[PDB]
Amino acid sequence: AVFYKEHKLRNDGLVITTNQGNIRLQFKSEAAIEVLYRADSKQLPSFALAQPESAIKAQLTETENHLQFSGGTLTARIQKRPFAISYYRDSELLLAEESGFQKINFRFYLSPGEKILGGGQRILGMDRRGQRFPLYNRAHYGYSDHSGQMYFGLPAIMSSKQYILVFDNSASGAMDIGKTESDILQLEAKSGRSAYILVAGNSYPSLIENFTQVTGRQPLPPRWALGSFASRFGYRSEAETRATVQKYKTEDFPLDTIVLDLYWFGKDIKGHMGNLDWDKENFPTPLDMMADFKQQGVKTVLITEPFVLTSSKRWDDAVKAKALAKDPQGQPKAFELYFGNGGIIDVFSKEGSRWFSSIYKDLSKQGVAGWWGDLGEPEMHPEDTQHAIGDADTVHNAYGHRWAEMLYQQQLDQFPELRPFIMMRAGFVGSQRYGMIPWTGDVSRTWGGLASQVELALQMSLLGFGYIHSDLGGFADGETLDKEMYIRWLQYGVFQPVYRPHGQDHIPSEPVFQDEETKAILRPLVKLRYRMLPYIYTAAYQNTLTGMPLMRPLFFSDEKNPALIDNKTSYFWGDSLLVTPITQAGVESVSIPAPKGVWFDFWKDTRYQTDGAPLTLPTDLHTIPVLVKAGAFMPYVPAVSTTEDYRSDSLEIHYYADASVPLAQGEIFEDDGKDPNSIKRNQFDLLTLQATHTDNQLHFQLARTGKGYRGMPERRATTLVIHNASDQYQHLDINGKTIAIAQADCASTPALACYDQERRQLQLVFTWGREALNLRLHK
Ligand SMILES: *[C@@H]1[C@@H](N)[C@H](CO)[C@@H](O)[C@H](O)[C@H]1O
Repeated sequence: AVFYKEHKLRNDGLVITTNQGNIRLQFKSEAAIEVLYRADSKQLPSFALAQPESAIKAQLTETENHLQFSGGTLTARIQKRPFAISYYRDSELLLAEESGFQKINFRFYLSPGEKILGGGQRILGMDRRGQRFPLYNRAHYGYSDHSGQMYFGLPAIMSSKQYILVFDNSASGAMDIGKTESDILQLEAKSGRSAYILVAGNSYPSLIENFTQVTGRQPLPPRWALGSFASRFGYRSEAETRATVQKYKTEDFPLDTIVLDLYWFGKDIKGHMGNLDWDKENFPTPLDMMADFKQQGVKTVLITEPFVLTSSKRWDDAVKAKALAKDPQGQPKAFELYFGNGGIIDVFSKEGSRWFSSIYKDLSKQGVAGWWGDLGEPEMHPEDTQHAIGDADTVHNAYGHRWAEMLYQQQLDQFPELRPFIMMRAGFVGSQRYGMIPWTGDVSRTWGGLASQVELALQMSLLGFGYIHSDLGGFADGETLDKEMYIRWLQYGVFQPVYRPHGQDHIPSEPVFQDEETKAILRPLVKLRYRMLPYIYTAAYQNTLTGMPLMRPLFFSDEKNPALIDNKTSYFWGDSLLVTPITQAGVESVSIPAPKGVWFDFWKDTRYQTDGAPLTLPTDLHTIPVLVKAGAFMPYVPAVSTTEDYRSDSLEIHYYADASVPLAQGEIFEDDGKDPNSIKRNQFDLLTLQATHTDNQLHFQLARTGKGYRGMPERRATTLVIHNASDQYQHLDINGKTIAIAQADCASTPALACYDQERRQLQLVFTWGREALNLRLHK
């Protein structure tokens, strides 16, 4: 039995005393509240909150039976007897405690019909209601089509009632989403912080904006993160690494970054981890190697791990420095990993952080451009291991998160004018604020492994991680390449956040090591990825601004149709492309559940209209099915080998016209690709395009804002291609100057305006300078 006794307001926070102790409620924004039970006791701080100390001004009202604590949009309604808190946005009940706070236990009611996304990486179905699973980051080597527990869990859910609930607790725990008791959501942990955070929104985009406002917004990654990565487990030598960079050049595939797995520090998988320094028998001139790659516009990224083995060169030093987690006796804790006997660097301590950070600094001075942190679950984490702030089981799910923070802060301190690249397997809610770019681990080389990636990506995207991606082509096991699967995976790759084929090196992961047919298929697609950089980089910009994920679920298309939540087969890549990956062999056609409206075949320009019924498209080996939304502006630049050469002096923009879309907007975000302060300081060039489409006219208004940046082109040569253009436009005005529209020979003359009757495309070619430009087509 729990009941209200009294309350106090203190520095904008409500402190309630029950018969069981104190509860502290603080609004972290108008739409988000932190609820801390056992508020009187000492416990671990928040990990989920970007500004854990903030408490914005709320209003408090009291009645006989209730308190009401209310920000702008979110209200907490506190029933006195029995004690229970429930949460309202407007007057809509979002979530109600059942027995609430009970070794740490939170129980809430679930509503009938309520669908619950969440839990981070699981392969269970998009709606996790009916499931129970651990909150314990753990490897799932070789997974395919099912997992209740893998590398990067999140103690958070997103409901069809448009709230996000975070269990702000780092410890070994569990989530029971109406499994044991059909109407009960239960959150449990062995130890750690007894708090939860509730965030509300009026739409899924606004909920996500509100969530990232309080948990952290991802800083814009360097533009090179959107390029082509060469990766395998693993390049065995400098000569092999150099030969791979060379193979990209001689096979004419784009390449931005090469990634070195654990052989850079020793010739065997076992026994060297912790060396954190070059194996000179196999990498004899690594500074020359990295400099030579930089001359070709290619970055070098190295793997690191949490573990220092007793057989490694840095064991004695790590012990001397007190850098490793300890046992209860105060000795360094050593335990038997696959790699040999070793300890774990205590990133929660001053000593471990300073020691590890010094190593990163040194290697980064040598030329390393970015960092890969593998095994941060931590993959092995014995229970008696003691960290500076608590035991292994208490801190487990925040280890990777703190490791990202340490490395992020380090990289900002060393290179304040560059954007850190930090790729890691395990984190916590909020890790995106340290730039964490996660991948879905050691996926099997099976169609099932591919078929799960959209579900995983959407689940992580929705709760903060825009750059979630997979090892393209698959990672684990296999004896010979499954060519069709590989092709499908690298096709899908183009339309998901990071283009990083990677796998165990008994089968080649890089597209340049494939047969002639595979390359003929993939080469134009990897170039397409580069041609599309203005589209992808603009979605990245919007992710930094608002948390809007790059991949969006089909359910965003109609928020009143909760049945769409189950879809894990078609997704939006940015605003305009509906993508349906092919995830089994031999598929001859697909049924695409396109939202009602007008849609075009990206590859063939075919126009489809639908009032609700799915569209059936045939498949081919060369592409995967992609539809463009009517009203899309699709921006392209010419293909480059590396983003170091990126220019937008030449722009090509495809507008998909249909009378059903009388107003359309597009934007292109351009900056120097590298300045971490470009957004904050307005050192960018934001191009805007507006189309107004009426019965007799099609009008485009073009403009630029921002203060620009060094090297920004003043005038861009622009080709605007209008798809599904009326054959009845007779003239064009460009800023009031009338230009005749040619009706022949458009591909074969330097025409300023020409209509291609066979393709229904109207091409305009002009100069887009700094002043506003209006293009008016008239019947
Ligand atoms: C971690 C390890 N299992 C591999 C060896 O370092 C990597 O190649 C893999 O991508 C990671 O998940």
